Amino acid sequence: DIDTAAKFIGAGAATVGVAGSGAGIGTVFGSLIIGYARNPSLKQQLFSYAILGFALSEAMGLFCLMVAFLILFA
Amino acid sequence: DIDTAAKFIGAGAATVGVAGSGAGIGTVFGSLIIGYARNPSLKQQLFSYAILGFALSEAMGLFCLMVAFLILFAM
Amino acid sequence: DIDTAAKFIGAGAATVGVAGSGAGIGTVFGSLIIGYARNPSLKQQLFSYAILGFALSEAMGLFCLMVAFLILFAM
Amino acid sequence: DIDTAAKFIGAGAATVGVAGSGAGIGTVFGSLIIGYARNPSLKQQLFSYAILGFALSEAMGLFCLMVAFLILFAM
Amino acid sequence: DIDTAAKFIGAGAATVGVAGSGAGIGTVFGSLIIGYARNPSLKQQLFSYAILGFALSEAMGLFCLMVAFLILFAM
Amino acid sequence: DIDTAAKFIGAGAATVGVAGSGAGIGTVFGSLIIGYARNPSLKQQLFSYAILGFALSEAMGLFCLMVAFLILFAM
Amino acid sequence: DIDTAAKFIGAGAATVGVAGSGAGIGTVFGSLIIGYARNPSLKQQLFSYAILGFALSEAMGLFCLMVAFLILFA
Amino acid sequence: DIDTAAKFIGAGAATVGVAGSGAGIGTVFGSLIIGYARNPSLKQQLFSYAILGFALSEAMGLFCLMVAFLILFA
Amino acid sequence: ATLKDITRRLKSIKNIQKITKSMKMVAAAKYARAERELKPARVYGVGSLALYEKADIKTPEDKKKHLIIGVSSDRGLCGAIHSSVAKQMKSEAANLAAAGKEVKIIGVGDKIRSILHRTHSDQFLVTFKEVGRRPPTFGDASVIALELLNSGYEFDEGSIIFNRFRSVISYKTEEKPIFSLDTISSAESMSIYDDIDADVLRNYQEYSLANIIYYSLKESTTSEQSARMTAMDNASKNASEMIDKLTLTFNRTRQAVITKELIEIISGAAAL
Amino acid sequence: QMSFTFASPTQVFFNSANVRQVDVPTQTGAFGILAAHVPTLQVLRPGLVVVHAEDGTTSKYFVSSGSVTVNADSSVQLLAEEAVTLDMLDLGAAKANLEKAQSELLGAADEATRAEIQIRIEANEALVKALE
Amino acid sequence: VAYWRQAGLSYIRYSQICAKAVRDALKTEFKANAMKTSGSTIKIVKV
Repeated sequence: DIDTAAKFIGAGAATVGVAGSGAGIGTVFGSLIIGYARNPSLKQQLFSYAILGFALSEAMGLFCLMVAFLILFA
Repeated sequence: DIDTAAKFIGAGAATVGVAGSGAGIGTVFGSLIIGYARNPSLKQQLFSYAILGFALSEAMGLFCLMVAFLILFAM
Repeated sequence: DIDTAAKFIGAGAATVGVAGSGAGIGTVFGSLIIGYARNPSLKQQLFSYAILGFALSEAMGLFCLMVAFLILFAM
Repeated sequence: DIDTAAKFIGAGAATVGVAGSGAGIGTVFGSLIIGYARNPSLKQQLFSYAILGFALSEAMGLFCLMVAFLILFAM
Repeated sequence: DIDTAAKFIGAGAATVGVAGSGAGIGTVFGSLIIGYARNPSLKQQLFSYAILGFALSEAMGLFCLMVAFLILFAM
Repeated sequence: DIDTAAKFIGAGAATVGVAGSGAGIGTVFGSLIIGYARNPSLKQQLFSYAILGFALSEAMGLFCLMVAFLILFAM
Repeated sequence: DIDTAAKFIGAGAATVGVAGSGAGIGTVFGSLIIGYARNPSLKQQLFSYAILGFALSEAMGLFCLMVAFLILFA
Repeated sequence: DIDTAAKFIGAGAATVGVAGSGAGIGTVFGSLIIGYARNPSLKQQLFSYAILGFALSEAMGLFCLMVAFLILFA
Repeated sequence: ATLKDITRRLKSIKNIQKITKSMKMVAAAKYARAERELKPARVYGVGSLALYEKADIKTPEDKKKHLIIGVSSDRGLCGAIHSSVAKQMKSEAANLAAAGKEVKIIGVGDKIRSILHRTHSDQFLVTFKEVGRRPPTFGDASVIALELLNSGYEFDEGSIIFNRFRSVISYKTEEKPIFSLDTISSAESMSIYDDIDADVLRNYQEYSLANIIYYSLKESTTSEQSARMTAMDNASKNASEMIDKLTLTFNRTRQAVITKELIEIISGAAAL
Repeated sequence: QMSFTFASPTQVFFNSANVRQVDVPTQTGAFGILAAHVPTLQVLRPGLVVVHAEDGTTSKYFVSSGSVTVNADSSVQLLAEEAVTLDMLDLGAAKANLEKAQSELLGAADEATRAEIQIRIEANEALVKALE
Repeated sequence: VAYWRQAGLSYIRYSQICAKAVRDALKTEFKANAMKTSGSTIKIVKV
């Protein structure tokens, strides 16, 4: 089943896109740390924005994960 | 056959193009936090800029999604 | 034929080079927010530079999207 | 028996996604260092956010390695 | 021919090196915005340095495309 | 025997995961430089945080190297 | 030939290591712009440092490219 | 032999790991410029830290390069 | 002189002596207050000048639109103090024109405006009064700085002239310079100061201006009160001396009048 | 080490003192100062200065505004127009004033009036945060 | 740049308002003496 081997390699290649999400979450929470050390009064809204950014940048990696899964199972 | 096999491999390699979009959204929504922390009296305009940048990065990740789906279904 | 397989895999790989631009655009529009929050008055020149940088990064991401299309369709 | 030579390719490609976490941890801890140097008395909350960000990026790193281990040892 | 199938793979994987050039140009024109917002008096010299950096990043971008084509067309 | 080939390819493609650790160390030791330029009287603690972060980044760099070695022959 | 068709794969895979040099020159020149916008009265030392950093990033990129060429033509 | 083809493929695709060293050296030498512009009195310790950082990034760059050459000669 | 004439003179001069003594004691109390109120304000003001002495902030000879501030009260009995700064102003206020440089003038206190009017009425851009009737307060210096900034004369190099309170016995007319943002943002002595915009310096200057004006207000008030003490005491001594002299004259005239009355009485008695 | 000079027009808290750290709120962003901090010329904002003296001691003062000047030789000058130790402040009245300012912001006829009311709101918000 | 520099104020007005807030938020017994030593007795004569 060359198609099985191709599916395996396809999932392996398509799951590399989680690197973008990892780097994105790193940047978001580094920015949160700095922007909080610069203005602790705005802690609530800074955390709200950091959570929003995490949600989106993690979605952009969960998309790659779902693509890898459906390749492995379609 | 290797036709559909290579189709799967190529689609799975092209889909990686959203790594860039993920990193870009991370940077945009981090700079938003910093800029808001410096001057929270122009929050609305900052959020407008953040949405603009997020859209302009998600679009050129949608480009690699376009190529992935093209190779996946069409050729 | 492997040739069609080669076309598919090559286009898939070449559409991995759009990630760099996808992140460069986010960097540009994060710096835009930071600059605008740090000095909102010269906002119009901030757009001038932001649009220039967006154009110059998207251009050299499409420099590789075109190679992907070229490999996929022509040789 | 090609699969015995395709699981390896898939896993050695899936492991490539830990580079993103390697960059994210560096960014978060550099930002922790800067934020600390600026405002040394918030050490505790700064470190709390730093470890939160470290956890939330090594999450992605370990997801990549989990896919890698799924490919080889568990199909 | 296998080479008539491996040259496409080589090019579609070598062109992936313009991602770094895209990210570098993004960083250059983000730093230009920030530095200008800080010190608007030096607009001209700031732009000079920005365009210099832009040139020296798309230099590597074009080397990567050069290799991609050389593998694709010349040898 | 393509299981004396997929092993090598997977090892080479898993060692690429050290790029992220390189970038992470770069960012950590840039943040240390900036922070120490701000408060020179915190050097001994800024360096503590920098070493913690560098250890945490080479951790995943070595995760990638050990996956590569496990695949290569210790598989 | 399989070997002449794998030399191409090796070179076109070992050349994508120049993305690092691209990004690391972008960062050094962005930092030069920032650190000159802050302290313009220097310039002479900042450009010296920026050229040095560019030289090192260029060295890394050209090392990747020479590995590509020593895979192709050897 | 196909094992040699795989040698070229693997030991070329392992040289991409110098991209991380490129980016990291760029970051270190940009942070050095910014720090020196901010506090030019510390020119000697900012540099004693910059060289340490560059050596560390070359650590990973060389690890990747050495693994590549090891695969070429495994 | 006639007995009644010197009688009236004695009564009036005695009244002057008493009123001057009362006001001298009042001024002594107000000085006792000003010295305490100045112990901390001296620290505050001298701190607000630390930057411009740890940084070689030079004068950019090119810039010409100068500005002079002279501080003094509106009350007059103090005397010498005003005559000092006025003179000090004139001198400098002249030399600046001797280089083609323009010069505006702010007058804090009525007396400065009064003294300089005849020859500088064209240069006063704003003037302030009701100083000295109360102990100066930082709100006063903030108001003076607001009026110096709002009134769109963007001075390029200023000077404040006051009577620094040296000690109870004497003062000294000093003049502290004032720099505008241009002279600060373009000084190669300030490439070290970090994380400063060109707007941070704007706020910093718009604050240090009030700092220096308030410093001058406090110094001038203390020195003025001390000089008022001394002058009122001197006037009291003069009144005492002249009272002695005129009382001796009055005794002589009283004896003369008594003798005249006696001789007239005896002459009339003989002629009766 | 550091040499601190914290002053107000009325009184002087520290005068050429010697502390270990000073956390100050400034317009660009709150920061802490140690021995060899990089020189700066910030201008404060209504906030909470916190001084750690050479010992483990730590005292707090609410500063309405002013200017902090970190000099090259580790000489810190912190001038505030109205610096008050944190006890002398009435939290209930600060809350009431914050509510009044919040209500009045809506009737912002002239831009200058809006800015004045917003500055009052910001100062009272700083008071409320410090006192709670 | 702050919202009160777009509106066209100066740091003196800003700091006046901030100090007035910090002052009229004082405990009543302090406020009596705080109001003293915090007035503005000057009047401006317009040339």
